[PDB]
Amino acid sequence: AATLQLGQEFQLKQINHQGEEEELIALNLSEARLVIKEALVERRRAFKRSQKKTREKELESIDVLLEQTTGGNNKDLKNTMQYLTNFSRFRDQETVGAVIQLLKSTGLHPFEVAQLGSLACDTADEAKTLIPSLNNKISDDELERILKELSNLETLY
Amino acid sequence: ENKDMCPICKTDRYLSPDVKFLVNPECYHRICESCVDRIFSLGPAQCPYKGCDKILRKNKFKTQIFDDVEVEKEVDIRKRVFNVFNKTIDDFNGDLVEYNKYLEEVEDIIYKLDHGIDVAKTEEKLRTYEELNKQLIM
Amino acid sequence: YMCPICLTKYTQLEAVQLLNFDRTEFLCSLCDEPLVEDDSGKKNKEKQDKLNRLMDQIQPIIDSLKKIDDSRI
Amino acid sequence: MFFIKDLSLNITLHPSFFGPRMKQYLKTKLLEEVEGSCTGKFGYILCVLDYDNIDIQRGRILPTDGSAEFNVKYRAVVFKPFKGEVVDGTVVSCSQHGFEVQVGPMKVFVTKHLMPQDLTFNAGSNPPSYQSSEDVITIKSRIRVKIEGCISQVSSIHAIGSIKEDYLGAI
Amino acid sequence: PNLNIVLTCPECKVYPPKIVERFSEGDVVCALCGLVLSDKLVDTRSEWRTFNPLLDGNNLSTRIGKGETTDMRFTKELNKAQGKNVMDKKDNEVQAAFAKITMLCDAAELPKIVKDCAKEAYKLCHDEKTLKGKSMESIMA
Ligand SMILES: [Zn+2]
Ligand SMILES: [Zn+2]
Ligand SMILES: [Zn+2]
Ligand SMILES: [Zn+2]
Repeated sequence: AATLQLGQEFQLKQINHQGEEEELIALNLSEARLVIKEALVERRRAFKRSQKKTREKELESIDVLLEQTTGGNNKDLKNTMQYLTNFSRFRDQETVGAVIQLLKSTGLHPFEVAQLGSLACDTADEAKTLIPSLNNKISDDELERILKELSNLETLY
Repeated sequence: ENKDMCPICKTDRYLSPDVKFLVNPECYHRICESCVDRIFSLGPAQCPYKGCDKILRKNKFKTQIFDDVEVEKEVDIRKRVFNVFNKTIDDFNGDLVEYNKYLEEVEDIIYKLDHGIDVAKTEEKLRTYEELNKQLIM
Repeated sequence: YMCPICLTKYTQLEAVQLLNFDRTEFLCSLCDEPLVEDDSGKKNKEKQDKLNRLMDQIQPIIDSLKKIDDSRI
Repeated sequence: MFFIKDLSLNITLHPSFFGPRMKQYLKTKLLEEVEGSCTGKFGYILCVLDYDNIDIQRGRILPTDGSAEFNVKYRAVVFKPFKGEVVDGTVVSCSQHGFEVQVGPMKVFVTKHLMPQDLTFNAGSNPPSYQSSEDVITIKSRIRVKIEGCISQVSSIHAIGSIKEDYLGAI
Repeated sequence: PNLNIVLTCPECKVYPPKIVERFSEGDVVCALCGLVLSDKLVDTRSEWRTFNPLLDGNNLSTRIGKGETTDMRFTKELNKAQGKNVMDKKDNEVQAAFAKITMLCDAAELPKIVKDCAKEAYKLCHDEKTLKGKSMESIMA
């Protein structure tokens, strides 16, 4: 539920594959946009490694490129992406990493800031409307100062 | 009265008559809170006050608590007329006959409004209010 | 909702889980046979009249009771 | 929602695939049945990272079918929905009981009993779409959607949202 | 919904079921095509070899008694009580007429067959306002 009650496989307290703890890992669909294309680009040059022995057109040009590097049955993925670019308004990766620098220097729940990273909010109650869970944990002026930062941080392409 | 206070609760004087029996300025009717609220909440539907079909409006009701509705109409009519004819000359220079006669004319529409004889002069009174309202705007 | 064939009750949500992209209407899990809506607010109206009827019956009773309540006799 | 995660898998090798490039087939079998598939316990496995450091640690032979098997401890990404959070989406399909938001890989259909009262259906629209006091919930419309019921069965999810609260609607 | 199973060949689908039954090894085989369909065919015969519902119909009860590890009190309570749950059924007037004709068909030696029919018809009507009593005897006659 919205009430920051995600399952046990989605608690904060989760283990690495090498048996060791970590805060949960949760992105906005804009940063989570970025890692896939680069990571699947790892696969594709690597697919072509062992084989050695404005934006949206950039977007789908790759979503064919990783398509043909993948098996093809995954048109749904390039749905997920095509959903993103419409609803993923972040670019210029460091900003997003620095956006998080701001969003994490709070000690907020990543689910929230990632959800904050997922949303084109403007103001306090809006943010608290869209996410109830950001209604009271903090003082909204922080949320507010962030939002105008966030609202003009918006990289419009 | 004690036998007609609502379509639902017509006998309400000894049923704790603390809930409000509103006249919609267009109902002139005894509507217990249950029905009047039920109505303006859904909206301007009729208060089913004893076969009534007149629209108990949305939240535009006024307060009239059992004031002899012949008076409630006579009171509701006079104020709007005395507001439509608000100060049409009554103290322009200090006259007592004409102002009082204009006053004697003022509530004569209200007495006609509280009566509505064969209504064709009450309509003429309404045109005077539009003329009075038109004069008020200028 | 319900099903009117195997007569098991249904709803919006459990069944929209069961909607299929090739279908407009919710089939049944059990009989594989589409559903129907179910409820009726009529009973609330039926209950509204009963409270209306009971208050009419109880007014002279609560007239006398309060009238008795003056001296607690 | 989008989270990133560690998942273990127990995969089985029928023995004819004991050519030494099994590992690639392990890396094959892993990839070609993890991407784009689904769980009910973590949702949509969208994609997989760290293909070069793949845990293929150890393996065992089952007393029947003789088939060796392994536990491949691997990190990927997961689409995992919950209830109550707003999320945008562009609709794709309209029917009578509401409309079908293409949310990422999911198509959340919202109910007319989840639409508020201002917005109704004009079937006379083409593409059939919803005309409100202020804006139109078309198919291509980007809508701000909160989740209400998000039914996740193992290998199968479907979800329900409504705009009936504020800063919602067509965007 | 009828909750049924129609048995059918998946590799023929040719026809209503034209198969054969391999009891003695427990399978049904697609007589035409040669494929088994089902397996572990349970005994359907040795089942009964061990051991009045046309009359009594659906109700269940039992004949019971005293034990070796018992005293006459528990003998007596299950003598009186197993008379206390017979009024739940008019079937005392159902059972007893049986017991009546049971006694009687015996007394004049009648075979098993006469009795059962003469039982069976007694289930058939057993009553009507038309019959309305009628002595409870001339009917049994
Ligand atoms: Zn009333
Ligand atoms: Zn009225
Ligand atoms: Zn059914
Ligand atoms: Zn066959």
